Amino acid sequence: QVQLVQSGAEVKKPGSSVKVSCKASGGTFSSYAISWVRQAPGQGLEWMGRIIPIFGTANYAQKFQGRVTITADESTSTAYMELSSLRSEDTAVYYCASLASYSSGWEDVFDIWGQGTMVTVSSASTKGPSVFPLAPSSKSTSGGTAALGCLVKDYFEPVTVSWNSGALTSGVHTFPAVLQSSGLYSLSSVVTVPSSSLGTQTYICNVNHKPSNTKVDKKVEPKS
Amino acid sequence: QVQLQESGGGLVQPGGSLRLSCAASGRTISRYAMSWFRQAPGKEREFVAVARRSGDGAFYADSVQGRFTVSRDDAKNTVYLQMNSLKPEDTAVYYCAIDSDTFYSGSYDYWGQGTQVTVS
Amino acid sequence: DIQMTQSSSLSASVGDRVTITCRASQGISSWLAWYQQKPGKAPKLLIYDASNLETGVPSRFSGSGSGTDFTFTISSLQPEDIATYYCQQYDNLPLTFGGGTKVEIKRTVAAPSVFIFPPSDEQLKSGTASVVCLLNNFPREAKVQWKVDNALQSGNSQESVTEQDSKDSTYSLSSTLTLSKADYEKHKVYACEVTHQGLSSPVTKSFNRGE
Amino acid sequence: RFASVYAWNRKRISNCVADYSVLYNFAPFFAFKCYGVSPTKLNDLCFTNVYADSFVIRGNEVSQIAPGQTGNIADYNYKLPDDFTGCVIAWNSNKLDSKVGGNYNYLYRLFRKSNLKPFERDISTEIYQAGNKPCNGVAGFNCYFPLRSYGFRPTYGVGHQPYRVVVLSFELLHAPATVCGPKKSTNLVKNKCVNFNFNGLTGTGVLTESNKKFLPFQQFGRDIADTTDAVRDPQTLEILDITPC
Ligand SMILES: *[C@@H]1O[C@H](CO)[C@@H](O)[C@H](O)[C@H]1NC(C)=O
Repeated sequence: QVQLVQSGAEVKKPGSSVKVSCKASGGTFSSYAISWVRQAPGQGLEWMGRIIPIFGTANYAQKFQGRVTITADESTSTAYMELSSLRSEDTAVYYCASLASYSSGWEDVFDIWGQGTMVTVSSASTKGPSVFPLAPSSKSTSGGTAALGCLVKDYFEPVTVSWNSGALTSGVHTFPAVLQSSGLYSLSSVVTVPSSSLGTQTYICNVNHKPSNTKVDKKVEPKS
Repeated sequence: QVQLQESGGGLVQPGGSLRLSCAASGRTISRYAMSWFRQAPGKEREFVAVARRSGDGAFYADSVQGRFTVSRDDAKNTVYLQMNSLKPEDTAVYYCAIDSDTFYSGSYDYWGQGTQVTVS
Repeated sequence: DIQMTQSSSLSASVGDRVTITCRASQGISSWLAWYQQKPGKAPKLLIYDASNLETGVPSRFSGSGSGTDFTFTISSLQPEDIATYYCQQYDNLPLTFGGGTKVEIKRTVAAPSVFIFPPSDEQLKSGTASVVCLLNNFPREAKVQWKVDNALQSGNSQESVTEQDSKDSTYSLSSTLTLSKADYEKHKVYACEVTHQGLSSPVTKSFNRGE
Repeated sequence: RFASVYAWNRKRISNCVADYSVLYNFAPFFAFKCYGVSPTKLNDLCFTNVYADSFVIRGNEVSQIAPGQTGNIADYNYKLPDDFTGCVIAWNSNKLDSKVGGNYNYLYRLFRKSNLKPFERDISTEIYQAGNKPCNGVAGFNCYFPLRSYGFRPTYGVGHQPYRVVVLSFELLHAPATVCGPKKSTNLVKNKCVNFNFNGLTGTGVLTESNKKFLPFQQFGRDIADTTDAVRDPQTLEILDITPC
């Protein structure tokens, strides 16, 4: 039995060096071989390199040599990965998987995979979000349904936007991660609710940002 | 994006059909096939008929026995029929669409307007 | 160098048969694998030899082909097939993967729920304005444009489309305009008109200075 | 896919027709050596069982695949018996197994606690003990990982290129036989001097209905000096006596 666990997420400046590793749990470090593969947002999987802890043989992709360095040991039983002079384009999630081509007539496929290490590059730092509600007009009601909005901007990166303390989930429209020119991200959630409830029933939108450990709750109100 | 509009009517007697007179605008719809589908309560879209460029009339499914012969006149970007007006069983809502593959017969639809109908 | 091309997006209903191929420039010596993967998650290996399935995957998944060609196949789709699949080459050391074919559970089309709301005073008093247009529960393609002061404008809003809804295979396009308070007060009417693969016309919704 | 020289694959072939012509007429089989049997005669023989062992090794290292040889492979990975009868077939596999600085899945044992016995196979990869120092983890001189990979690079020459090998081991006693070749049977002749080929046993003599009680598990009978005195037909199972004309 074999299973892998990777490190947590990381965030650093461009042009610096980022360090990441994966534990060679299960089986043994001698009967195990590790290989790193990149997956960029909007792209498939892409190879970074391979390392056999017991044989010590390592290699890289024809476009990441020097930029990427790979190392491993047995005292810790993990493959070390270091990416130097990282560009702003290096914002991606890196995977550490088992290299099956190491032993006994298997081939170069990955039977066991880790979770994933998200490495992001931006000029901003970890800080809380800015949140504000919507303000629809009464005549916006249509077909017994009305929209309610809750927006988040200037945040740095998971932001959980929930409605009615998370008790509402029908009709949830959410943004994917979109970054602004100032190096900051944004996320907004909008829901569809009965129109007759707007003004009669109380609804509230909440936001949470775990990295900075902060919460924001705001009340939405129509206006005319 | 492309525009598709709806026209029809002309209830003379309960003969059994749907007076599709779809029309289009803003695209050379002669490059694509024009089709139409039906939607019954709790039923997926079923291929009813298509106005192919073969010129031999319409290709339709067995669900419509003898009541649809859709045809086109691309010089006016409009559909035309020859069957009777309507009947209760054919009052189900309808949708008129074009196939987005160049001269193909496979279904990948962009549809337009529609309205409701009823007859004794 | 060796490369491949999967051939990109599919849609199928439970029960039907689907086939996908990843072409290449030079004959791969049957050294090709295929993975299952939710977009942005750890993949799961299904096929590692062209004609041998791994332990744990049912026989529903299959594959065929040899040499400079291959064809991955699902004998019958099921709701658990909401994910992308990646063709992988391992004939030589410079490992490369495919772009990833994505098959979506197919529930037929539906009209969108279109909406709008102007910005609140909380947004306005900060020197900026924003207007969110909405498309809910509708395939994926769509577009939004604006006609402030009755004239056409474009290239000032952020369009973002949500991943497929597993309940009805629909999508959701949530978009937002963002401009200055000066741009807000300059025009006598702010308007969103929504276009969509299915819609009767550009759905016009607008507001004025006060409201 | 072919297995490594260690933990080699083994497939038992029984109860079928062996058409060795389609095997000999293959072009890439650049090396085809048989012991105790001639390839041209395979189609006329019948055996009690057939075992096919497959693996991949270096190019010139194939010279170690033979009876009573010495070397890393022949001593610690795969050793053929001294009385081996069968065939050793090898062909180049550069178009299949070679990768530039890769192909680690093929490995062989360099050292072992003792010489491997004929047709033995050690699946375990435990680290050899050095003796002069305790070895529970990785260590130096003698406690190195016993396996090491070829790493077949296309730049290597024929002396280190990957060669795919399969050894066909035949058992050639006269017990229930089931892997005969494509030879066709002929109606039996009795009471006449006839040349016979009974399930591989070829000879001359007159065939007569037997009167001795063969036990249900017996197939042949012998007089003094290994002289086949009787045989049972592989078709109707009737016992027949053989007498020289
Ligand atoms: C073999 O076939 C022959 C003729 O078809 C038949 O007479 C004989 O009984 C068969 N023997 C066995 C063992 O099936």
